[PDB]
Amino acid sequence: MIPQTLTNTNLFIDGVSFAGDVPSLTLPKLAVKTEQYRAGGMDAPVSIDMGLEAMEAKFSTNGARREALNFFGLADQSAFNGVFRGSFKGQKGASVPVVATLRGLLKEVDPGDWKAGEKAEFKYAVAVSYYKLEVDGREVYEIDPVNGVRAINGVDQLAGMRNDLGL
Amino acid sequence: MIPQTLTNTNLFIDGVSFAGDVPSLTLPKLAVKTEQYRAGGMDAPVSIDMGLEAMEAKFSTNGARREALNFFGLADQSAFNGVFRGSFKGQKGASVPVVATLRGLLKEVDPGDWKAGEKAEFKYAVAVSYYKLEVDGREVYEIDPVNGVRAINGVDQLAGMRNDLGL
Amino acid sequence: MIPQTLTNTNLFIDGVSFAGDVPSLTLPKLAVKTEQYRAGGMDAPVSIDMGLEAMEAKFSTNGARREALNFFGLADQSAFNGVFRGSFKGQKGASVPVVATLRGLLKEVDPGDWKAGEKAEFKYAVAVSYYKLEVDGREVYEIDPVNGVRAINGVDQLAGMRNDLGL
Amino acid sequence: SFFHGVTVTNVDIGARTIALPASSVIGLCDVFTPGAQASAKPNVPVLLTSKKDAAAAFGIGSSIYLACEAIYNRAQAVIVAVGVETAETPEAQASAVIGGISAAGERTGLQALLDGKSRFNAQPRLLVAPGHSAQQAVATAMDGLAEKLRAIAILDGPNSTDEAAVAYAKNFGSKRLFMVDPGVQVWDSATNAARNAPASAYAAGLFAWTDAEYGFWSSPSNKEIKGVTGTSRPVEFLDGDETCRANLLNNANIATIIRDDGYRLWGNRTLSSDSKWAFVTRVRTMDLVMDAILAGHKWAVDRGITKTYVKDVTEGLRAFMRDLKNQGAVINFEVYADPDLNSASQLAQGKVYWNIRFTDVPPAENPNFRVEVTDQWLTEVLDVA
Amino acid sequence: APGHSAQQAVATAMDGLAEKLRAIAILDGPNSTDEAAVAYAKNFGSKRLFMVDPGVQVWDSATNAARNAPASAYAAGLFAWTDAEYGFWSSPSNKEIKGVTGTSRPVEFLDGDETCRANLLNNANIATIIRDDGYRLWGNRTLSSDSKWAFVTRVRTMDLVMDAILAGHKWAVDRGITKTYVKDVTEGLRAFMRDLKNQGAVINFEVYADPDLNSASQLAQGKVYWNIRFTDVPPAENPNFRVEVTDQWLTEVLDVA
Amino acid sequence: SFFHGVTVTNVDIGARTIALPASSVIGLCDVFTPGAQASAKPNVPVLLTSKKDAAAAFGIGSSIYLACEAIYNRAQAVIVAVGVETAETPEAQASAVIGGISAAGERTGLQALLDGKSRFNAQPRLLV
Repeated sequence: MIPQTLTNTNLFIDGVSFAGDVPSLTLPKLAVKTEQYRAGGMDAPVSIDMGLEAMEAKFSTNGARREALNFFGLADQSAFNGVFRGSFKGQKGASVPVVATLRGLLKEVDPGDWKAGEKAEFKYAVAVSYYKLEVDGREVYEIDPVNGVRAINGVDQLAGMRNDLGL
Repeated sequence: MIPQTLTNTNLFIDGVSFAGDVPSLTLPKLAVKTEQYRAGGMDAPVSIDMGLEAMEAKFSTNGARREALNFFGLADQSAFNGVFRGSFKGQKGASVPVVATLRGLLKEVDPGDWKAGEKAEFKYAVAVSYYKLEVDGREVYEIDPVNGVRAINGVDQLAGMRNDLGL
Repeated sequence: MIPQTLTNTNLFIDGVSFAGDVPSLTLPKLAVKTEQYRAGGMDAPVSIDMGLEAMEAKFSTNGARREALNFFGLADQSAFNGVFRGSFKGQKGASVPVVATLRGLLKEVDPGDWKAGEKAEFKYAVAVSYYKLEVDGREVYEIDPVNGVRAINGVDQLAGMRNDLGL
Repeated sequence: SFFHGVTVTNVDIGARTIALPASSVIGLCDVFTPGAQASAKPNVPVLLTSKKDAAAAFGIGSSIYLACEAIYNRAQAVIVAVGVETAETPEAQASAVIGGISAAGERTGLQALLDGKSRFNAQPRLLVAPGHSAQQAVATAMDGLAEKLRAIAILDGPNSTDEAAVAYAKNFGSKRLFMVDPGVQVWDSATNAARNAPASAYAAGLFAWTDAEYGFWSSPSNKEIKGVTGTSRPVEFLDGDETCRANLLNNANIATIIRDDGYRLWGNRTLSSDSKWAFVTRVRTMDLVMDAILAGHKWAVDRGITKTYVKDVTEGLRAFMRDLKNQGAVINFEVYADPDLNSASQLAQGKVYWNIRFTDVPPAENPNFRVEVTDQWLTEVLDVA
Repeated sequence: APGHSAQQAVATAMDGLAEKLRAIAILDGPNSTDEAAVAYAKNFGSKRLFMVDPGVQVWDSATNAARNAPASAYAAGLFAWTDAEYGFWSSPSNKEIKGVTGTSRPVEFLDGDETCRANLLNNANIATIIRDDGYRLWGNRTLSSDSKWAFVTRVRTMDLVMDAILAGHKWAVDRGITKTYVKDVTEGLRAFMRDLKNQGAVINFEVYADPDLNSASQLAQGKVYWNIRFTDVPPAENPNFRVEVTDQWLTEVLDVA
Repeated sequence: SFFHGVTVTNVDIGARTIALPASSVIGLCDVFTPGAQASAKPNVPVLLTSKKDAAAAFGIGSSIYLACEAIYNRAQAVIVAVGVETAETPEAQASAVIGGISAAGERTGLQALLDGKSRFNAQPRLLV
């Protein structure tokens, strides 16, 4: 392979670009909910899946930025839309985009300490109700809890439970 | 003995080589599940074994690397195969390979903070359903929870419980 | 007295010497199991003994070292034998040996993170089922939980409970 | 051809004989006829684990099989058995049971039991020659081979009186000999009467049964002989400083069979002239403390001498000796390297010495009841009070 | 030479060629008794000979029975196996012969100053196979008439300390003699000899140029001498257990106390 | 001959007598019988470090060994011991324990303890 690393990030909240004031992004940690399964005739657990964990995407701005402050605590959950973008560089110069469109509830706004000479950072966190990760313009993840979809290469892994539940 | 130390690592996920972008590997911590056993006629516990603990192998990439992102959260648990390799050097120059083929469920994908000038590291973790450690091409460990096998020098330690349970 | 300090360590697992690759040893922490005893006619607890705590000796190698990897998780608990040795120097040059023969179950093998340029350290831990500490070739401690023996200067402190229990 | 489906077969098989599976090995030597169904060459030892394996190698009417049935009724033991062919005169029969190296180079008779290990991995800890140990020549070949093989030979006297047993027991002052004089009277199914049996094999099946349930340090001296209906002579265990037949034979260092249609092996003295080695508990424990010590320290004959060779053996010897104090074989052992005889001139020859003192558990040979009838509690009750 | 080293002419050609090739020849006796092995072992007082008398009885798959085998090749596979795991200085004298089901004669290792068959053949400098359906090669004396060269540990270590010294100092036959030729060999010899003390082949070697025989008349001929004294590790041939049954701890326990 | 493999040997040895190893040296002088197993000339000092070394040089029934067993039960000390041969009368016995230069030129009795250093590098700090 080629040594490849992120060099640049961007954020689109509602189509508006945050191309001056987002120092840090955080994509949601996709964790499956394992239960360590030890049963008869075996000495070690085996970790069956039980569904996904709850996803939170957090991000920080350090200006005022009403274009992200006005999405806190709306009555409409899953109305914060948002696109986390990253450019992964690579040694040969072939920049690969990593774009994570996501949707949910902006669940906490954390204006930190305001010291005078120190940079003040508004920390936000969203409660992700839809998540699609595209790498090099190709769908890697697509997670929609309601309308239960877990696509991993465009392949919906939950077609098994969908016919079982009659969804 | 000879002073011997790892110098180089490698990773094969599904035969594909990650020979450019895995900065850190972690073999699963093999811990036996002890219960401290204090009973009649004795002043100190003695720690009987109760089987093995749950094994997790974690590893990090810091490029995009769909060849490891596409194994998260599949319906098929124990479908992530994977080979952790290490080269332990030695002072006299006799490099000893340490190769740990393992199999399980890629249970969490943790894209960390994305700051602009900072290296962004995807942290992964697998839930190990099969583990074989070979050192210098010789089987040290072989742990398969279902089909209960715990081989320590090629010697299956669970042949005692296998005949007792009628497995 | 004379200012005296450890300068060198060694490890024998099964008679084999680890005289190249054990950077750290740890003798088991001998803690007595106190219960803070406050009762009638007294303002402060007094800490009666209730027996010894569980002993764990841990040690690390940082080569491959199958001669310690092949003792993990055997069916035979208390089959890991092992001799922790130390040389305490002293200012006048009279080196005093501190040798701790011990026996138990090698209960966890912890191969840590494997980064490329960084030294990789296998951390082990044994669950001590027998422990004898000799200082300057003279028995200080001798702890055998089954066959309850707690000798402190060659003097078995548990001869009192041994006749009471009819052991 | 073959068969598919389930067969039923009317076949008489005689009332199974469940026994505890024992780990002790027994060296057996008696007469049989080499025929068609007997698949054993005469002076060749064979390993036995079943009454079927005893009746396939030897004849079912043989005297080997009657000795092997005598052991399998009590313990499912491993038997290295040597089928000495029969002979006319008892001088030539005792010469054939003893045997020797009188072949081209092979070992015959009792001497083939020294081949029990390296042929079958079964080095016989018990030596029995049923019906032949009554001769004084065989019982000396039993003696010198029990000293070599580090075993206990189980002898037997004649069918005659008590004085013929006492006078035959004065011919031996050996530690490894254990005489059981009164023969077993066992009911034969064929003749529908009580057949005699020399009772040495019934001792050896119980001697190996005691290792299974009670351990090798326990005495076999009150345990139950199974498969027997009586003794050849009634043996009399009574009290009162008397001439009891069980007490006469114990004082000649002979075990007997004492109660209830021949129910229990009785003595526990070996035929030793030394009071330090009086009990078979002392002889068997010292013999099998080392066989556990040796088989367990086979790494000390290779593994060229390093600095901590002598230390890693002591802590290995102490570890396989606190396992023996744990289960009750010894009481408070002592293991240490011999400080006076570990030279470097000895170490260049490969010699290095250790001292393995221990204390054996004593058998409760004589419980003493001092009983008294008093009129002390004649007022405490039986009164208005 | 399996099956052929029982003849006394072949076992002398094995001898003189083991002296040339600097090896250990592994002989074997006949199928006959112990005395035919002892009397055949008195024909040799050579350092490089290692007799294993009892043949191997190995189960043949074709005939579905136990075929005999002359047991010299089973010794040589174990002699070379010991170099892999334990090193060439270790003795092969308790290691496990694999692929075998028994010996041609049952060999008897017992104690008690007796006429044990394993002890009779060791005192004639013959290795045997002693336990458990023919399980372990047993002796470690070579057929030498010199007590300085009794063990094969002594013969194999001295043979393969030099084969590591020589194959590793192949630059000393070219490289015409400069001033520090003799110094660069000693520090080269000491460096490839502290690698041997490290892994346990020797204990406290001594290497130095011979001060009395390094003339200049020798140096014009290209000759230059060195002294490579060392001490070999002794094999633990006879561990001795002095066991005693006491009544010392008959009061310390078994009492009201 | 030799032996290969492990021997076991039933042998009575009497209940070991562990003591702290001491650095002091002791000058000892008592009676013994010069016989076969006693490998000591009478008026010659010998260095002792063990009860075995006391019973190999002197008799186990000697009065030297009873004095040396008396020391080795408490300290593993170095003993320069001079085995003065026995005599009939207590005037001649006390004359033989004192000793002197009454040889050709040698030193006998207690006077041989002055030879303890330069024979064994043990100059006796305790005289008994």
